[PDB]
Order: sequence, then structure tokens, then C-alpha cells
Amino acid sequence: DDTITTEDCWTVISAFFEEKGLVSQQLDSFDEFMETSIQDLVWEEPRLILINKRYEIRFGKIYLSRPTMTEADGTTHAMFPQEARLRNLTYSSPVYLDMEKSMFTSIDGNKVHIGKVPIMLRSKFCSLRTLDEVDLYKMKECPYDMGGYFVINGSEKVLIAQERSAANIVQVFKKAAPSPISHVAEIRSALEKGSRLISTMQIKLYGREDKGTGRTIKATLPYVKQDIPIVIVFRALGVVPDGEILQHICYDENDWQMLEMLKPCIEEGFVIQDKEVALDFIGRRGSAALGIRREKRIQYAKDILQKELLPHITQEEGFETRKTFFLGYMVNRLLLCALERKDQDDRDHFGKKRLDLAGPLLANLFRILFRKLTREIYRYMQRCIETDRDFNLNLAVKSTTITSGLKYSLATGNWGE
Amino acid sequence: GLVCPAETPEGQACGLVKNLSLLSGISIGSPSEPIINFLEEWGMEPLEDYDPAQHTKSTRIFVNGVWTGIHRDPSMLVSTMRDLRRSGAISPEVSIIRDIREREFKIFTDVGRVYRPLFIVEDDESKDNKGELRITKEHIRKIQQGYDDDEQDVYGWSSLVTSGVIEYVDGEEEETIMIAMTPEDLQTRSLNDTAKRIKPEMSTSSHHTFTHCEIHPSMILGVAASIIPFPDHNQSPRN
Amino acid sequence: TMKEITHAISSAKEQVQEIIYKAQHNELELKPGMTLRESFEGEVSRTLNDARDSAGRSAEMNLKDLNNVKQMVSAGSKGSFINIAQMSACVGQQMVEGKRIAFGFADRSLPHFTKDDFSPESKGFVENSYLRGLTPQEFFFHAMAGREGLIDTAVKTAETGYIQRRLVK
Amino acid sequence: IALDIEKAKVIQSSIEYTTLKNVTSATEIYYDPDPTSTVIEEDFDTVEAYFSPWLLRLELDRARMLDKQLTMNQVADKISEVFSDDLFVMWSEDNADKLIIRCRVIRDEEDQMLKRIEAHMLDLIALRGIPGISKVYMVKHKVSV
Amino acid sequence: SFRFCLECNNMLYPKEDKENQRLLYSCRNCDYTELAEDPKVYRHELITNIGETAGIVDDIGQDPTLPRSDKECPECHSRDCVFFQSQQRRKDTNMTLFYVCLNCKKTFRDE
Ligand SMILES: [Zn+2]
Ligand SMILES: [Zn+2]
Repeated sequence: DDTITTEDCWTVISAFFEEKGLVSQQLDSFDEFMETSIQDLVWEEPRLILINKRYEIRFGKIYLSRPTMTEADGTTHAMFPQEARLRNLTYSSPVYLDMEKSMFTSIDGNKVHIGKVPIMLRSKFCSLRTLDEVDLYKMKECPYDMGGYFVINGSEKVLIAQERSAANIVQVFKKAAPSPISHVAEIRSALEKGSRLISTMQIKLYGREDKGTGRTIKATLPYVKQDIPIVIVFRALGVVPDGEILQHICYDENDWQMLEMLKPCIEEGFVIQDKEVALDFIGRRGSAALGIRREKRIQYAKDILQKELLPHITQEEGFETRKTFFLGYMVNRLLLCALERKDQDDRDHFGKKRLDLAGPLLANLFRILFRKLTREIYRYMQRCIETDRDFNLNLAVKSTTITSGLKYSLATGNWGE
Repeated sequence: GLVCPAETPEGQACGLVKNLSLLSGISIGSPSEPIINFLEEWGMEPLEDYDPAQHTKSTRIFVNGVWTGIHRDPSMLVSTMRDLRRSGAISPEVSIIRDIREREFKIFTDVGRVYRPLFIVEDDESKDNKGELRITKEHIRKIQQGYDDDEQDVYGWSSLVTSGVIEYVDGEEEETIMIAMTPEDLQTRSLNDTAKRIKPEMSTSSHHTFTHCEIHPSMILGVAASIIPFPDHNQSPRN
Repeated sequence: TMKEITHAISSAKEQVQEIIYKAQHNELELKPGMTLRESFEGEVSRTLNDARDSAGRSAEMNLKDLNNVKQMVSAGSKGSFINIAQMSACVGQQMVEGKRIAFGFADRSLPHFTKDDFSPESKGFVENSYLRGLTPQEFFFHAMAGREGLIDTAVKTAETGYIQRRLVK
Repeated sequence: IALDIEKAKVIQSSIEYTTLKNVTSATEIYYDPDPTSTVIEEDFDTVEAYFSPWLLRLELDRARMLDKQLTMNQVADKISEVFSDDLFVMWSEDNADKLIIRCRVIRDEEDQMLKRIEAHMLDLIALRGIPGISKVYMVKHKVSV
Repeated sequence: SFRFCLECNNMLYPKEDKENQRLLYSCRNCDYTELAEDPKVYRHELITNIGETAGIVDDIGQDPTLPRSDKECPECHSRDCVFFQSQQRRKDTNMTLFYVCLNCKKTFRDE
């Protein structure tokens, strides 16, 4: 027919704004949180432990009701945001968890209330979604309102998006002149499930130009100081011969400059020959021990290589091939940046940054509060056992800690206890 | 196109507080298992049987920041995954990046990625409509009607997105695409008007191959900056 | 006068293209104590600044005695030559941290340009005036320059205040 | 001096600090089985006319060699006097296409100390000029007299 | 590029042998040695121009960001080609252009 005009572009933009709106990100994040994150958090640790009288518990489905208001008279009624604003109340809905006892004489539907989660207005669990214009006017709510905010103590609270650096990526930077380290490679590790940061690992290239004696490359892991040179950790992951080391690091044999730069690493690491001696050296330099004999050293080294060493890749034994391949790729990137072939990564690049909305922050807060509640209920059940009494499974749970924590965090803004 | 270039506070918060653009969005997060299944079905080789002696030209494939394997035909895989994303089988908020210089294939399904929508320009040489917008007047008519010509469904923004005419791109993917500011820039114009502004010559390249087109440049502004009449005739501190 | 300004801008763009051609073929003269890229950037910046000054001079010479902006400038109450130049002839080259607009993306300032583009319009040159309006790329570059200026003023005020207090004490 | 550009240029060249690293372009370690000759044919004529099997080879840059207005005799004498007679030196004239000045450790596995000596030569050796002066520029000053 | 061992897979080192005054590549992990015919062992250049060719791949022809020109190809005389600059991030890198054709997908400079 004809080319696309400006009016067609404005029609497309109008369709975009009609379907999504202006505060679509807030509502989408909160809906995803309330739909998936709560269930994921409660199923993350569904095993609470304490014939061999194996007392077991089960965490079941999570049930959400409409935001209800309960008073001193005990009557519970449906509550709307206007009433909460007028009476300085909190717009929240109760959460029910299927805490089931599975005693079952050892090896040979309770709907327990766990707290009240504040409800974002105009979100899928709010009461103002399917309500039409006439009833919106009836409920003293402006139809022009867009939602996307909570109501705490009759005050409207909005969660500002939090800008952070992206995790599970490798970034290489330079260093100032008065420092032995010339270039640095950094990665922040966070597993996909929950998107929580565990630990960070940092690879450094010691040795300024015409200085620093040996130009060794040293890794820095969590749960350890006295950073270990990278060749020893290569040998510790289970790759003994040096030819395989250079094959992992350098993917092109024609790059003689990379091999020449890597030669000091081989010269320094020649003192270590086998995997066991490298593991023992790591255990001796691994802290968290002081003369605790060789077996504990090798056990701690096995734990620190299987876990906390790039946990975002894997956390189980027998799968160290991809771990050492990623580590070799990281070393190759660091050496490429050091060889003045690739420019250092820009920290201001907006594509390497993430925005935490209400979803992830509420997920982390709920995880912390659930951990605190589990600790409190564990203390209560152990006290009940040591006092030789039978609990009703309903007085042990304290919804007050979760409710108060969420309310205080949202009201004050201090994201913590 | 992701944050407002004009709206920012003054003082200790200058530059540290930003406002999202009108078309800007935030990724929610999608499972990565279907991506891995599609990659394995399309001939991706794992790292267990990686031989660097023979795989000196194979491109590495990164999913959510981890190295999952290698491939020998990056172009076909990239085209197939882009087509699958444009057809709605893959979530539209999935970032697909092909670094030709570094020989890398990055796939991102993380949460918190900021993306904006853009028109899609035909890229394949076999197609007769190469160099033109995939969206035609039929799509505009269907949008205005509110239904597809076949009540049963609604023809809105999602219908346009799943039809392969509008796609979301984030900051990382933007380095791998060529964008035309206006649809009139998609056709090489063949006067001497003293009133209208002068467009850039863009004569440094003999031929241009645009892969995307902006819906409207004024969408790069924020909510507060959209109130200013004629912001392009002002000074930026005044905005 | 508009025709003269456009002719001057076109001649300057042709000179910048010639400088680019000379630099890409190892023909540009090396300044003492400076890198080739630094010398090329300095040459381009000087040419663009001279073009902006010439366009502003032509615009100021065209102004009539009854012009109100010229009356304000002559009185000295408000305004200057640069204000008239930017309002009528050309905004000029936008500079951030003393240099042109850097390549924030992969070897390009914006995704609407090709890689390794050193033309003025691709590195923060606003050839239009405020009366004529600004293209979106020029608008973004002007916003970047204004943000840099605001940040510089904000960081300068506190240091100046502390220095003044120390001197007084 | 101020009225003569040539004398000002000479003094400017004298003031500027120039070291061995500022002119050396590449360094090599070679194994020379015979002191009388050499394996390479480029310096075969040089070693034939001018006459631990390890040797140090230095290759310079012609443009940067002439930029500092330095000859081979000057740098050869400097490297000879800086190390006394603890390192034999064989220096070639401008006739050699490759700007080669070879060094041999004095006999009295030697890779580590030889590399240390080469690093010392690359870093600490200074030919002429006031230390600490990175660059010198000629400025035209207009004064009233 | 230094040769590696055969049984323990370790890179070898130069060593001098006196009864035949020969340079040989030796291993300290084991007792494997071989003859060395190259006195060229150490290379360190202060200023280099190696790496300007960049990592060009056969898939570089469909990159849309690269500018397109109409330079004359040496052997096929094609009118379609792309151009870019050196990948080296050195401060004193020259601005000489690198051209890659499309029919043969090979590089050629202005020389
Ligand atoms: Zn061996
Ligand atoms: Zn060709």
C-alpha cells in the first residue's frame, strides 16, 4: 500500500502504552515474586531435622487470600486501600503454609499461617484488578490511579529501583602505577536460583613493567588469604601436566608472546609436581585451620574446590572440567587485556548492569525472614523436647517476626533487620 | 533509549539517580533449560569432548555467563535462535549476542536487564522486501481494528511482538545491530531549504545495511522531559 | 547569511574529510611530543572551532542595528557573541573531558553509526542552530556535555569552599 | 645561543635524557658455538672482519637512532665503560643492515644471570642527558628590550 | 614456542653439553633430552606492529556495523568490500586502514 508514516508509529506507541502502561515493570516484578519466589524459597529448604524417632516435617503449597482486616473484636472483613489509608492500616494479605507432620514411627492440610505479605496496588493479587469503573468510583478510588505502590500504616511507599553490577561475568581492569598488580580480573558469582551473591573470586597479575621480579599470576578465592599462584590451583583441580595447562590457557600455538608471559608461572610452579602436593599446599595456605594435620587440609581443599570456587557453574564433584576451562578462559582474557590487544572493560557500560525491582529485593528479604523463622521454630521445638512436652505445631510458628520485619523494612527504608 | 538523558537531580545525587525512558522495560527472568535443549538439538558440542587442536575455529557459546560448549556454524545457529525468539517460542526478553570479532555466542535470560523495543528491518538477501520494515499497513489496520482478520483474541502489542515485526533489545545486544533513526532513513533519499534542519550526510559508507529502526526518537526521553515543548530547541541545562 | 553559514560549514566538513584521508594514509604531520591520534584530534577540533567562530562572525555581521539581541550585546547588560552564534548559526562541537565524544559502544559513539567513524557528525558536532532544532544524536551529545558541565560545577563548588575556609583560618 | 637555532637545537639534544631502552627495538639471546664466526650470514662478514657460547644481540631503530643524533661509537664506548671489562662487546658500524651490538659474558648453565644482565642493560643504562627530563620543547619567547 | 616432553608432557629448557658443545632441549621432570638446532631462544621487542591483522573470520562479511566501501581487490577486482582499523590498543597505533573483500574474503592493505 504505502510506507509507514509517523501516524503509524504513534499508533504503535499508543498500542504499547495501552497494553502495558507506565508502571508495568513494578506490577510485573511483584506478580512474578508473589507467584514464584515464595514457593521457591519455601521449597529451597523443606527439610527441618532434629526405630530411631526420626521427627520429620513437610512444607507444602503456599496459599494466598485476599487482603483482609482483623480487629480487636476478632471479626475479619475484606479491606480496600482507601480504608487502609484512612485508618493508618497496612494493605497486606495473609500467607498460609502446609506444614505437615510426618513422624511415621521413624524409618521403620494444616494451612499454617506464617505471616502477612504487603500487597502492591493494582497487582494481580490486589482487589482493584477486575473491578470496573462504576465500582472503582464506589470504592473511593481514582480511575486515573496507576498503582505500583504499597500502603504501610496509611502511607504510600514506592520502591526505587536499585542499580548494580551484573554477576556471573568476567571483567578485566587496570591498576594505578604505585601497585605491584598490573591488571586484575574479577567475577561475581551468583546462582540462577534466587540470584543471590555467594562470593567473589579475583585473579591478579603481579609485577609492574620493569619491576616486580617474577610476573606471577595469582588467584584469590573465598575462605582463604595468602593468594595462591594460578598454576598450583590448575594442578589442584586435577590437571597435572603443564602441556594441558598451556592448552587450556592458550588456544593458539602461534601466540609466542602469551607463552613467554606464561613462562614465569611455570618456573614458579615447578616446585609443585602432583595434584596431592598442590592440594596440601592449598590446605596449608587455606586458613580455617592451624596444624590440623594433612587429612583435614586435603578435605578443606576438596571442599573449597568443589564448593565456593565459581559456584554459579556447578557445586558437585566429577564436573571440574568446565570449571578449569572457565578458569583458563578467564586467564586468557586477562592476558589478552595485559598484552594491549583488548581494551579494559568499561564499568559505566549500561549493558553490564542490572536493576533490582521490588521482586528480587522482596525475595531476598523473605529468604532472610524465613531463615529467622526457621531458627526460632527450631529453638522452640528443641525447648519443647528438652522440657518433655507435646507441641500443637500452631503455637510454635511466629507470624509476628515476618510481618514486623516486612512492615519495618518497607516503612523505614533500611533494607535489613 | 533506556534512561532519560535530561532528567536528573542536582547536588550529591546528580547523575546517580536516573529515570526510565517511556519505552524502557525491565526483564523478569525465564528458565534457561529450553535454551540449552534447543542448543543441544541444533548441534552444540559439549566441553567434555573439546579438542583445541582441531577446534581452532569453533566459536564458544555462553549461556547466562557460563561456557557451555562450542559450535562450528555460528551463523546458522544465530539465525535459528533469532527466528525462534521472533516467533514467540523463546521469551522475547532473552538477549542473543554474536561477537564475530571475538567469536563468541552469548545468551542471557537474567533478571534486571533493561531493554527497549525496535522495529525489524528485513535482513535476508533472498527476500524481496530486504531493506524495508516488516510491519506494513495491514498490521496498523489490525491494531486499529483491535482483532485479527481470519473477539476471539486481541491484536495488541504482544501480537506485534510475536509476529516478528518488533523486538526487544538491551544494551549488550545494541552493540551488534545497526539502527536507523527514522523510517525515511531506510530509503536513500535522492531543494536547498533554509528552514528545515540539516540531516547528517552519513557518506562515510558506500552502502548501509540497517537491521532495526527506531519507532520514534522522542521516546528516549523520560516522563518529566516529555512535558517540555520543543526540547530540541533548548539548552540541556534548561531541560 | 544562512547560505554563507552553510557554505562555511560544508567547507569545514570537506577540510575535516581531507584531514581524515591524510591521517589514514600516514600523511599527517606529527606534532612534537604528541601522538598521531592526538594530533589528528587536535587538528579536527581546531578546524571545527574555527568553522563555528566564522559562522558566528557572519551571523553577527548580518545583524541589524534594530536587532534586540544585538542591542543587548552592545549595551553589555546580557548576552555575548557565543549566544548569538549558537542561536542563529551553529551550536558547535560538543566536548567531554576536553575531547570529542568517545566511543561508548564497540568502536562507535551511537548504534546509528558504522564502526570507526571519525566524521564530525559522528563525534559530537552540532551543525544546526537552536532556532533550526537539533537532531536526536546532536540532542544526546548536547545532553552529555551539559551533564558533564553540571557535574564539574558541583564538584568544583565544594573544593572551592573548603579552600576558602582553610585560607580564612 | 638564543639567536642561533642550531646551537639551541644542540643544547636541547644535550639536555634531553636518553637511555638504552629509548633506542633499543629488540633483544635476542643466541648460542654461538664458535667465537671466530657466527651462524647468521648477516653478521658473518662483521665477525670475520672484526676477529660460554651465549651471546646477547640488540637490534635498534634507525629513525630513533638518528633522532637522538647518536653514533655507534658513542653507544659502544658507553656500554664498554659502564661495565668495565666484565662483559666483552663487539659493535658493528653503520655498514651493517641490522643494528647489531653483541655482548658476551666473560668466562672465569648461565641463563638466569645473563637474563638479569640483559634486564640491567635494558633498564639502568643511560647514554647522555640530565636524568629526570622526559621531554624538551623549543619555545619562542618574545621579550622587550 | 617451546617443545614439550613426550612421557610427562612438560616444556623443555635449553642446556649446554660440553663433550660435544651442543645446545639441547632438556627436561627436569624426567631424563628426556633432544637436540636443539636453533640458537634463537629469547625474543623481547620494545615496539612491535604484530597483531594489526586482528582475528578475522569467514563470518566477518555479514557484520552490519562494519562500514562498506568500493576499493579495488587485488586478484578478483571486486567492487564490494569492508574496511576497519587495527585491533591493537597501543597508544602509538597508526590509522592505516585494513580492507577485506567479500567474494574471496581475504585481506589487502593500501600498499
Ligand atoms: Zn619429561
Ligand atoms: Zn576479492
